[PDB]
This record gives sequence, C-alpha cells and structure tokens, in this order.
Amino acid sequence: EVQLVESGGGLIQPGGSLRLSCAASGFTVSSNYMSWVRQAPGKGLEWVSVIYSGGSTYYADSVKGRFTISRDNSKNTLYLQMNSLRAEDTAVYYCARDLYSSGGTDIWGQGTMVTVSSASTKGPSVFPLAPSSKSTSGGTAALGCLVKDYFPEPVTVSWNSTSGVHTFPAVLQSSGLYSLSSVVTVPSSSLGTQTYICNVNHKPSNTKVDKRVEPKS
Amino acid sequence: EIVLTQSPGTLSLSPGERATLSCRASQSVSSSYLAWYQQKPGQAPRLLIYGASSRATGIPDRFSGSGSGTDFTLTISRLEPEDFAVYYCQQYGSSPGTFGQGTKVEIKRTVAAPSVFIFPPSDEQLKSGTASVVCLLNNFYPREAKVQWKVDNALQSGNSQESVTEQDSKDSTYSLSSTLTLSKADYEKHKVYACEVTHQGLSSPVTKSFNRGE
Repeated sequence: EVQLVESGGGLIQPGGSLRLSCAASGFTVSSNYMSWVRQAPGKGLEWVSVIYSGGSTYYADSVKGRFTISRDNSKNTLYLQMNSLRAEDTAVYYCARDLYSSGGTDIWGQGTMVTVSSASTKGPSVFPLAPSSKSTSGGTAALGCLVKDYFPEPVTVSWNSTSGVHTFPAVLQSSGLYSLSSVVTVPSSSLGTQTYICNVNHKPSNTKVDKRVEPKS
Repeated sequence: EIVLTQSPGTLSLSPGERATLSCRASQSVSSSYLAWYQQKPGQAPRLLIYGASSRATGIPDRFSGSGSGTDFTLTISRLEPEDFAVYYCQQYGSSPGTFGQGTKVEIKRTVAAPSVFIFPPSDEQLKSGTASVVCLLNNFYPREAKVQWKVDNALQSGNSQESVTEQDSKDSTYSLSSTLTLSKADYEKHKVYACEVTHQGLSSPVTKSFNRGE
C-alpha cells in the first residue's frame, strides 16, 4: 500500500492557530512534491501550499504569510501550520503527494474538517425514533436516532457497533447548531426481540452516547 | 492562471450509457498535463486519469481520457450505478495548477415512489420543552418531492427542515427526512400530525399521520 494518514482538525476560534499532519507510507516526504488542498462546504478544490524535494515552498495568495508547509524526514511526516484563522478558512483539508510540480495527485489523505467559529463546542442530544406501526412496511420496519443540537460537525453514527442504514446530512438550525437523523430498516419480526442501539460519537465534545431504541404502540 | 471550464455542470444518465465530460482550458495546456479525479460524497478525491489519457493503476477500464491543447474529455464508456460523483479536472502544465469546478454525475433510474413513515417526538425530548416530529420518505426516485406538514389540518410553514441522502450505490434511490420542530406546549395543544407527500411515482399525494399520544 501507498498512503497518507492524516491527523488533526476540529474547531478553532477565529484568530487562532491549528496544525495538521500526515504520515506517509510507500514513499518519502523528503523526495516528493507534497501539498495541502482544501474544499469549503459545497465548493471546489483549491490548493493551499506546496513543498518541493529541494525545500522550496509556495502558497496560495489567500494563505501566504500565515500558513507554513513543512516536513519531518526522519518521521516521514508532512505538516501544515495555520495562523490567523478566519471563518472563510472553514473547509475540509487534504494532504497530497503530487507527481508533478503543479499537481497530478495520486495519493490523498482522508481529509479533516476544520471549523473556524467563535461558538462553543456542544455535544449532541440523542433521542430515539421508536419503531411503531407508523414506521412499519410489512416485513420491514424503520427505527432511528435523532442526533440534535451539536456543534461543530462532524458526528459519527454507528448501529450495534450495518445494512439498511441511512444517516442523513446534518441540517443547520436557526440556533446555529446541527441536527441529523440516522435511520435503519430492520426485519419487522425482530422489533420485540433484537436490541437496537445507536452509537453517536461527537469527537469535538468528546461525547459518546449510546441510546437504546425501543418500540411504541 | 489557466481557467478550466467543465461542462456540463450536471449530467444525469442511466447505467449502461456512455458519459462524456468536457474540460476546456483558457489557454493551451502543455504536454497534456491534465488529470481527472472522482470525488464521492464525504470522501477524498481519487485519481482516475493523468497525462490526459493515462489510466491510474486499479481504475476500472470503463474510465478513459483524451485530449490536448485546450479541450480534454473524460469518458465513462458504460456507466455503473456506483459512478455517481463529482468529477474534477486539473491542469498541472502551468503554475499554479488549477482545478475545474466539477461536473456532478447523477445516475438515472426508473421512477420509484417513496414509502412514507412518521415518528412522533420521544418522551425524553418532550421533558426538555421541544418536540421534533420526523417524516421519512424512503427509497425513491427522482429526487424531487414535496413534503407538507399539517397540524390539525393546518398547513405549516417555517418550522420544518429537510435533508436528502446521497444516491444508493446499487439501486440509485434517495431517502429524505423532514423534521417539524415545535414547542412542547404547541405540540400538546394539537392532536393530528400529518406529513403529505407529492412525488411523480405516486398516482396521487399520500398523507401519513398520527394522533398525539400514540
């Protein structure tokens, strides 16, 4: 395998600083063109910074003078140290290995969401979407968890620690907090027997909530 | 900087069809230094093609690229349902490298009406002073659907929000959640809570409802 494993991210206050890193396998950061690329919500891909094997660095106009791309050869790691962050820096950030000085990117990190906001972290409240006749369709039934009032994104939802699952995109409410539903379709014959538990992980708040979802008449 | 203009902006085609995506450059791109990427929702981009026409290792044979000068093309020779994504071109023949704005490929299928479910608020939530009522439209196509809430037969406005899933990677359907948010007090003052759904797969609109307390 050839890969980049990214670390860092999350909520940061405007004016603050934040560092991202990526560990490479199957190539050496010291001998490659490496870059960071970002993508604001709903928008396209924009290069942030590039570093050459010989050490030269280049920056997008929007970040020049306040972001630094760097590397640790003996740890095979790439870094992005950001400063003077603003709301317009909110984006998913990816590290990348480039085949050419100006792009051609074969290896991408998985991405991490950086949210620049003065609002406080808030953990989700998790409420059951209980199965009933009104959520039953013959041999199948729907049940879920409402994951309400959290900030920032993302939240992770798993079931019983996998099929039939629809976790919906979060919506931003007027309060400025996010809300999401996760639903699963299960055999209607199991509603009385099988325990269904949604596991909600909101890393920015270090909140982990398991909620058992039980039927209603 | 070289500007890359992708067309069309959105492309909807059925499995088995040929898809042709264009990327036009504002000036000539040197050495066919152009790449194509696929980006699925929530994921990092995946390199498909580099050098305008070289398929990356491990990429299925249905993906191919061509072009030179100012016009480049990505072809999916026979679309598969898993191919919905945004596809981006990128030039690296002149500095700085630049990306197109993406073409969103959506997979067409035959019409599928939603199954409609409704969930009353939890007792746990009501103890907190708010009531969320959830209407689920499951596994439907096309994506356009009208969802209206009625409380004691009164059409609601300004108190609901919707979310739609990405297409299913096997059967190309969508699901949609609509959440009506009311105060506990308002919720307890009314009896009938109804979600009315209009969709092309239905012969007539469908209403799903419950009476508070059940």
